[PDB]
Amino acid sequence: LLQKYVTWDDKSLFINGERIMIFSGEFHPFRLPVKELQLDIFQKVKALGFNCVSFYVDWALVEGKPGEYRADGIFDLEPFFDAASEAGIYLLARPGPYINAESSGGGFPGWLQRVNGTLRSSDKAYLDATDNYVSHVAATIAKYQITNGGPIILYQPENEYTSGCCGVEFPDPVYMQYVEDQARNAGVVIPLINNDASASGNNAPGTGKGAVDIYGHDSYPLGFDCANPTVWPSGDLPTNFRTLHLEQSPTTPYAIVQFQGGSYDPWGGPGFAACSELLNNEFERVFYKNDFSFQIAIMNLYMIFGGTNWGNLGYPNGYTSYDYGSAVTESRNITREKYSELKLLGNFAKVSPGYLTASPGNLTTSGYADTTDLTVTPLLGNSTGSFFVVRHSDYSSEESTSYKLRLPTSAGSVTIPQLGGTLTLNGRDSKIHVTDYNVSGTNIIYSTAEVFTWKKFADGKVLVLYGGAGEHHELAISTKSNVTVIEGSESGISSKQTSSSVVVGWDVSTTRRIIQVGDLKILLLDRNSAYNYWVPQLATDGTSPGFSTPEKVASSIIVKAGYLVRTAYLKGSGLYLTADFNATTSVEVIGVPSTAKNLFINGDKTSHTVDKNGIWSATVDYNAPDISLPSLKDLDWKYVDTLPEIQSSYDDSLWPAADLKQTKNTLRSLTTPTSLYSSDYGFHTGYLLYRGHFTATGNESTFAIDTQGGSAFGSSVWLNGTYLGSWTGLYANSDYNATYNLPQLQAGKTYVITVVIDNMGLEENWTVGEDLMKTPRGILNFLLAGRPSSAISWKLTGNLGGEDYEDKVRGPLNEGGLYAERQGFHQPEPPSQNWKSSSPLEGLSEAGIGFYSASFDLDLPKGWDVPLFLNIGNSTTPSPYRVQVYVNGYQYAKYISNIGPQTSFPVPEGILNYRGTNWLAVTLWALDSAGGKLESLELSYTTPVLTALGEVESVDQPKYKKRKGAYH
Ligand SMILES: *[C@@H]1O[C@H](CO)[C@@H](O[C@@H]2O[C@H](CO)[C@@H](O[C@@H]3O[C@H](CO[C@H]4O[C@H](CO[C@H]5O[C@H](CO)[C@@H](O)[C@H](O)[C@@H]5O[C@H]5O[C@H](CO)[C@@H](O)[C@H](O)[C@@H]5O)[C@@H](O)[C@H](O[C@H]5O[C@H](CO)[C@@H](O)[C@H](O)[C@@H]5O)[C@@H]4O)[C@@H](O)[C@H](O[C@H]4O[C@H](CO)[C@@H](O)[C@H](O)[C@@H]4O[C@H]4O[C@H](CO)[C@@H](O)[C@H](O)[C@@H]4O[C@H]4O[C@H](CO)[C@@H](O)[C@H](O)[C@@H]4O)[C@@H]3O)[C@H](O)[C@H]2NC(C)=O)[C@H](O)[C@H]1NC(C)=O
Ligand SMILES: *[C@@H]1O[C@H](CO)[C@@H](O[C@@H]2O[C@H](CO)[C@@H](O[C@@H]3O[C@H](CO[C@H]4O[C@H](CO)[C@@H](O)[C@H](O[C@H]5O[C@H](CO)[C@@H](O)[C@H](O)[C@@H]5O)[C@@H]4O)[C@@H](O)[C@H](O[C@H]4O[C@H](CO)[C@@H](O)[C@H](O)[C@@H]4O[C@H]4O[C@H](CO)[C@@H](O)[C@H](O)[C@@H]4O[C@H]4O[C@H](CO)[C@@H](O)[C@H](O)[C@@H]4O)[C@@H]3O)[C@H](O)[C@H]2NC(C)=O)[C@H](O)[C@H]1NC(C)=O
Ligand SMILES: *[C@@H]1O[C@H](CO)[C@@H](O[C@@H]2O[C@H](CO)[C@@H](O[C@@H]3O[C@H](CO)[C@@H](O)[C@H](O[C@H]4O[C@H](CO)[C@@H](O)[C@H](O)[C@@H]4O[C@H]4O[C@H](CO)[C@@H](O)[C@H](O)[C@@H]4O[C@H]4O[C@H](CO)[C@@H](O)[C@H](O)[C@@H]4O)[C@@H]3O)[C@H](O)[C@H]2NC(C)=O)[C@H](O)[C@H]1NC(C)=O
Ligand SMILES: OC[C@H]1O[C@@H](O[C@@H]2[C@H](O)[C@@H](O)[C@H](O[C@H]3[C@H](O)[C@@H](O)[C@@H](O)O[C@@H]3CO)O[C@@H]2CO)[C@H](O)[C@@H](O)[C@H]1O
Ligand SMILES: *[C@@H]1O[C@H](CO)[C@@H](O)[C@H](O)[C@H]1NC(C)=O
Ligand SMILES: *[C@@H]1O[C@H](CO)[C@@H](O)[C@H](O)[C@H]1NC(C)=O
Ligand SMILES: *[C@@H]1O[C@H](CO)[C@@H](O)[C@H](O)[C@H]1NC(C)=O
Ligand SMILES: *[C@@H]1O[C@H](CO)[C@@H](O)[C@H](O)[C@H]1NC(C)=O
Ligand SMILES: *[C@@H]1O[C@H](CO)[C@@H](O)[C@H](O)[C@H]1NC(C)=O
Ligand SMILES: *[C@@H]1O[C@H](CO)[C@@H](O)[C@H](O)[C@H]1NC(C)=O
Repeated sequence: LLQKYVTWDDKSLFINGERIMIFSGEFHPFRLPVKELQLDIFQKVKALGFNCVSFYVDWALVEGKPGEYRADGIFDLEPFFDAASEAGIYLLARPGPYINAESSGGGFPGWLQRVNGTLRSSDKAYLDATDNYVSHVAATIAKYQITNGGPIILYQPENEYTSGCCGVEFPDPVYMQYVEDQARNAGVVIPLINNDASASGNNAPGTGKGAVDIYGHDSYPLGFDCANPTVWPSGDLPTNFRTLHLEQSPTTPYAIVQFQGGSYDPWGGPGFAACSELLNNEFERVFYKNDFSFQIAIMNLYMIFGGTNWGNLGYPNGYTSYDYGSAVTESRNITREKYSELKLLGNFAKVSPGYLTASPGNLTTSGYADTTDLTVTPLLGNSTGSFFVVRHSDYSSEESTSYKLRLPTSAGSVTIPQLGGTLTLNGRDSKIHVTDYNVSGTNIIYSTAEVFTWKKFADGKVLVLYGGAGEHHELAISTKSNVTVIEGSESGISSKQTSSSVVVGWDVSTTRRIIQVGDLKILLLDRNSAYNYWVPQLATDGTSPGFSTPEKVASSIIVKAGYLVRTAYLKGSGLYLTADFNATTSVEVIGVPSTAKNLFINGDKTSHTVDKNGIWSATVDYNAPDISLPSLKDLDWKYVDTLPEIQSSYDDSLWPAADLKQTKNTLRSLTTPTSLYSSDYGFHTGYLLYRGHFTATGNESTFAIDTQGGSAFGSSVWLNGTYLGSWTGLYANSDYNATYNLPQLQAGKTYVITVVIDNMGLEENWTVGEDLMKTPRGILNFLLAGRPSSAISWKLTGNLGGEDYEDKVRGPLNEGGLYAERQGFHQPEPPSQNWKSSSPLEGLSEAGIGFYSASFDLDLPKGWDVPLFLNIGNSTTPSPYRVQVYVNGYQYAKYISNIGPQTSFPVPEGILNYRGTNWLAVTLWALDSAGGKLESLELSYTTPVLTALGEVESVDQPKYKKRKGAYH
């Protein structure tokens, strides 16, 4: 419509007039705020065979103060976009304004709790509130569209606009049309795509006002039961997605904008390791090939890399880690087998244009395979090839199943295997068998083994096939030439030549075989060996791979290596590879250009040999250096009391008064004389402190109080210095009604009730009209028994300044309301020389909150990517306590001893300074009259990786500076 660079038809997108299958991964820049590591992820995604990344922008992080848009430094989208371009990865931009995303407010800033109108509706107050954010974020996106030479090809307005309640005329076409117009008015001309939470047809082309350009929906078919990772429940495998697609949006390519790539894990859950097991390689091969059986043309995996909910950006139900059990782990490693398996499918899609021009049929339990225990879904082409997706009919089956195929080809129907034996499907696996597969003019009549990749080089053609262990396979090629085995044993390889073809049968082996048929070389691999192959694009003009255009795909090389191959480029007589290694690694290059004489790996000339088939070989030795990490318990820990409020000398006269007679919160009307909702006073994040002043009569007995912080929150209450008690918290409770006995009080004396409340984050707003994001935080109800409720005059604080937030570098969410946070002591070089010496391992002897500070040095070597972890012990059932850890001012750990499950906290290079000084600030809150302490506190690492990554620059780490506006 509005530009010629990205168009579509009923089958696929076109980019500059060429069909492409968009295979994408979800990656959120605000969860990895280090620009060099963003590039690392993009390159790891490109190495899967993927061509796109989908991202959210978090409004809450970039407009913490209403009217002040700030997407600078660590929140700057421009280096993220340049890193996508450099990696050769297109982008799907999803700026919301509502994003959900397991984030605080679902993206909405806390100040939306004061908006007089329904969130995500036509109400003018809501739409006005979004205008400054969208005109800024969409203008930045506009500048980096493909129409302006950037990477961004598609735009998503809103997020899962799918269910309404409570008087909203859902779906509101005026609402969606306004949201789409905002983006258009900011210069966005690329196609708009939506993400219906289920396949319900909302906003599809043809629905009139508020229709998007391309209809997308989401799917998490296997669910989120991470505690039972081997259980695949009955009927969870979708079978009707093409049927629903033809009914709801037949004119647009079939698109799943969020397909399950992992799972969330709540406070108290089984842990993200368990989620990786549920959504593992078996899940991918069965569920993702099933999506291929519907001829999906835009597929985005949520998440490909999850990262971290640092600095309180997460929603209340989640904890610090957002690992998500995804293909790329929270610590950026690609060890999980699901990565290597996904790489096989991504590379298959990258070289198979006939996939998008075929004609999909219904699944069948007969006609293609000779057992009803198997299901085959055909994608049939006239001359462009056909595809046959095979799985067990009972998709959860772990049975080993023998079968024969009867397939249609351009040379007629064929019963496979022709030369004898049977095919095998071992349990939770699925195959894409191919017929009339075009390898640059050479016709593969059929292959039962799956295609990984193929290329045409100057000196011939190469095709790479694989199968699982124990399987027999067969292929046929249209040709007059015979077959010869050119590498590996001739055993288990049977052949037959006809007048117009050669048939070849083979058993899968751990040892590679290479056969040759005319100018085609065919590598015959087992799955586990195929995991070690890579297909980098080969740059001749520079060093960057470029986007996956048909030309740059065709000129790729095949590299057998280990952990990672990032790039390849040719320059003069040098073949340059960039790669990473986690072990001593044999490197083989196939398709070396004729002009190349020398092999360089990561800048360094590397000796190579050339075997009889023209394959260059080399070795990269892995010899890890001594990684020396300091013992955190032995540091020079300085302590300060971070709850001075409970001492009688404390003067709170500069605190904001909690004296508002009316709330601006439309969701929940006041049940106290004044509002004690934190967001009414601009406080949306971290720990909240309330102080209630009263004069005693002498007859007081009890104080009852309803506190609300969200799932797994806690609160503690003191009367002057006297500890009344705590709600220690449960995932099940987002609020709690406590009743405390007071000590005997003195007539006419003044007292202060101090209340500490853990704000776990603001709720999401999934159902339009329910306004759940407005769920307040703080005190809902109180009663000083026998006294009118107006007896207590309340003051409060959250982060210092509230919406006039102090740390513009680290963003509006990072810090909360504790004394030591308000003073800025969590930053590098706090004024701690004369503070008491005490360690968090010594801890507290009564209920309270202590603040601990120490520095340490790292001297880790260059050229090594070393994932570092911060560990808090939990070997025995603990007393109830809560811990935050700030690393160079960035909150990178939130720990609740009694709820869990996280004890291991990754912290990226860039936040940590690998050749320099680092600062740890630790708050320790004992919700127990006997106090508490850490069992252990350790810094650890996992496998160092010899890496091609450039220098990781430290992010801005503003040091401590005295604050004018503090209560002091
Ligand atoms: C450097 O980077 C590298 C990446 O570039 C990285 O390599 C990767 O490492 C990861 C692990 O970190 C690998 O992923 C695991 O792979 C395991 C091995 O299975 C795979 O490989 C075999 C063939 O290879 C083997 O055999 C040779 C010897 O012949 C050895 O050289 C190999 O080391 C390997 O041997 C191991 O496994 C044997 C048993 O299989 C053992 O006898 C032996 O002692 C070794 O432990 C294939 O046959 C496998 O295919 C079969 O199984 C898969 C998966 O189940 C099926 O899908 C397939 O159809 C075949 O049947 C397979 O490819 C896996 O065992 C391991 O599996 C599990 O963990 C994941 C979670 O991570 C789960 O999804 C999965 O369900 C499995 O869960 C079990 O294990 C975990 C504990 O780890 C439990 O939580 C869970 O409860 C469950 O345990 C229970 O069930 C099991 C039943 O059999 C059994 O363990 C117990 O009975 C138990 O009760 C996982 O997938 C990855 O493949 C590597 N990738 C590459 C490219 O190499 C390397 O680590 C990095 N290095 C460093 C130093 O950092
Ligand atoms: C790629 O990225 C991944 C994400 O970043 C990353 O995975 C994370 O890795 C860290 C570090 O390894 C994990 O933290 C550790 O978890 C250990 C417990 O989990 C284990 O328990 C089960 C074993 O049956 C399994 O569930 C689990 O395996 C599963 O998960 C694997 C992924 O990790 C997966 O591959 C498997 O297939 C499977 O699904 C796993 O085995 C935990 O033990 C460990 O804590 C110890 O180590 C810390 C660091 O040194 C110490 O500070 C800490 O105190 C613990 O050490 C002490 O306790 C141990 C108890 O046995 C002893 O072994 C130690 O020697 C030590 O002993 C002292 O203390 C004892 C009391 O505790 C006492 O008894 C002793 O006398 C002594 O005083 C740590 O928490 C994290 O969970 C992973 N995160 C996720 C999301 O998976 C992965 O590693 C990356 N890979 C690479 C190569 O980079
Ligand atoms: C340090 O080590 C200590 C000692 O081991 C660790 O302490 C243990 O920590 C466990 C995790 O917090 C804790 O188990 C939990 O205990 C409560 C008991 O009431 C229970 O609610 C928990 O189970 C639910 O919640 C978790 C998530 O927090 C879910 O993963 C789980 O499936 C359960 O979910 C159900 O309840 C939720 C409400 O909270 C619902 O949202 C959810 O949908 C689901 O609801 C269905 O089932 C309910 C009935 O079960 C029903 O009411 C509802 O209608 C639905 O049908 C979990 O068992 C241990 O008790 C605790 N042990 C000790 C000795 O203290 C500590 O965590 C470790 N610390 C660290 C840092 O790792
Ligand atoms: O990363 C998590 C992922 O969750 C996805 O939603 C999940 C299911 O797809 C969705 O059908 C289900 O819908 C729930 C809703 O989440 C709850 O608010 C509940 O009260 O009402 C609905 C019941 O049908 O929610 C699942 C998550 O638990 C999101 O679509 C996706 O964007 C992610 O957030
Ligand atoms: C193929 O599509 C539908 C799936 O809804 C199936 O029920 C039917 O047998 C086939 N369609 C027709 C028109 O026969
Ligand atoms: C096979 O691919 C070549 C490009 O290498 C193309 O010109 C030819 O038309 C293709 N043939 C078919 C039948 O798709
Ligand atoms: C093809 O190769 C086979 C097995 O190596 C051989 O026996 C046969 O004679 C060859 N075909 C022709 C036509 O020569
Ligand atoms: C309680 O604290 C206040 C000031 O915070 C102080 O003035 C008052 O005297 C204290 N009450 C008692 C009984 O000591
Ligand atoms: C919102 O203000 C409108 C007037 O603009 C008024 O009708 C309504 O009572 C107000 N409600 C709340 C909860 O603020
Ligand atoms: C606390 O009491 C209030 C007011 O009666 C009630 O509505 C709320 O549900 C209670 N909270 C819990 C967690 O039961």
